[PDB]
Amino acid sequence: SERQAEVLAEFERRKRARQINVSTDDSEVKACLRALGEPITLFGEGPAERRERLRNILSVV
Amino acid sequence: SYMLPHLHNGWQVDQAILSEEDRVVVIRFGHDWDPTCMKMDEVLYSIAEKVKNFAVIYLVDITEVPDFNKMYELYDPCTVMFFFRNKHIMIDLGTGNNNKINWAMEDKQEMVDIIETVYRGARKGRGLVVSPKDYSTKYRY
Amino acid sequence: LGVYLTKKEQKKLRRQTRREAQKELQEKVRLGLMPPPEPKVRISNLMRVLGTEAVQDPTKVEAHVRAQMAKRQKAHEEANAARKL
Amino acid sequence: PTGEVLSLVGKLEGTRMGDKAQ
Amino acid sequence: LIPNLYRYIQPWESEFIDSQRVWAEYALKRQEAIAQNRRLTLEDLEDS
Amino acid sequence: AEVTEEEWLSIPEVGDARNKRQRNPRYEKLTPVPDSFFAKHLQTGENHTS
Amino acid sequence: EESMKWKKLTNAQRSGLNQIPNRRFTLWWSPTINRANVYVGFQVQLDL
RNA sequence: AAGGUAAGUAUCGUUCCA
RNA sequence: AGCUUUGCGCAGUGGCAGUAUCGUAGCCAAUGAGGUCUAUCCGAGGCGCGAUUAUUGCUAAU
Repeated sequence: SERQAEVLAEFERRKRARQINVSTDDSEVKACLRALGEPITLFGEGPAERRERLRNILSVV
Repeated sequence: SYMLPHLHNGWQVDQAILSEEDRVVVIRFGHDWDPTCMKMDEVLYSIAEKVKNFAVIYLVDITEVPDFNKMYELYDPCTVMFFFRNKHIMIDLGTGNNNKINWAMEDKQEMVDIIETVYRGARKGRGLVVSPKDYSTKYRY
Repeated sequence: LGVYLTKKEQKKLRRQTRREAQKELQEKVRLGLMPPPEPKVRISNLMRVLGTEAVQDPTKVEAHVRAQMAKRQKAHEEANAARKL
Repeated sequence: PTGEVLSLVGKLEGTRMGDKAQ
Repeated sequence: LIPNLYRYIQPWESEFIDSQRVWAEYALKRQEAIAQNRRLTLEDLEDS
Repeated sequence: AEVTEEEWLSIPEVGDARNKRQRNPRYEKLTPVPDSFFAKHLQTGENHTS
Repeated sequence: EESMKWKKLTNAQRSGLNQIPNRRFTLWWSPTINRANVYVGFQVQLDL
């Protein structure tokens, strides 16, 4: 009967992250990633999903 | 003919019947050098891509696989057998034989017609489906 | 200084904003933070939507649909009032 | 007796086109 | 015996001679109507 | 026999010329004839009296 | 079937749908077509 | 001689065969 | 102080069309897209591909 649900946290982090500025420049993308420490890309991770991953990562910090 | 995948021994064709659940297995038993078998092994070429969603076509040379000649009556030059979820789907043609299409046809629409009819009747769970066209004649006149 | 993006991307950005809002609303409703949207009904839809239930107590049903209309109009009017300079 | 259609060649000895159609 | 279509279509010869005769009748039945000052009707032309 | 080993690797993959709206048409709806024909057919079959 | 006539149908269904008028015709003349004088040969009864 | 097999689910009997 | 013009937003009311809407880290494009009338003129998007119940969701029965 307990809540045991953090899915509302998932929706709120999604809606905050959707309103988070991300540079449209891959260079900036990778500069910010190196600033935080994330890799330039994953195996078969193109530019659009690179920017999306950057957005998902700065959703926390 | 040569473009479609080929099966070499008895185990492979049984696996190909068993390795599928959501389509129909259309096996062309015969000899790919036969004038009859080569007449319809190009019809099966021209529609292999079209029926990819609900049909897979394998070719079998009965000389290479002499394991189903006696049980399925492989003595006409060309034979077509439809299988669904490891179950031979009988089909009622205009001809007396209702287990195979033992003649090579010419029109690429009618074979897709028959394959789709077989799939439709096999999703329901039938064992004998009824073809749209009647093959008690050749409509020649 | 800034630049003035053209009408094509004006329409594109407006469509992005509206689709974004619609999808966020639908996801929230699927979560259930708000009730599923009750069908907006008018006088012309009165017997199309609620007619079977409107035969028994017609005046109650028309009062309810007019209350919904008044609530929509009040939301609009006080939205303008809040946006008033 | 059979349903096959018999050619009326040689069956026109006593008939005309306009007869029985006035 | 099933009736054949052969006996239910008038020959062209009869049709042409009857067309001549019937149009003569219609011409005689219309020029008179000019003098008598009335439009024709189904009653007169039913026989034709 | 005198075709270079690389030239067989340089064979171009031919493609279709027609566009999407002619290779893969959206299903063509088959609607009935407008009912004005049913009325006109019988209207043409009525005669005057004079 | 007249409703099905306009619906989005694969040609397989349409081929087997245009012959619906051929079944009511066979039924309407079944006492004559399904006869012993015609179609000479053995007979089989329906299972049920 | 044909073009005329509805496809199935059951217990029971038999027989070859492993 | 009002009046009033135009663009862009937010909503509201109403009408109309579902053989059409939408995407373009595909390409080209006012350094000209595209041209049937009228061409010493015209002059903005076009193409290719993908999604599709010819935009997309819920609720509702069976």
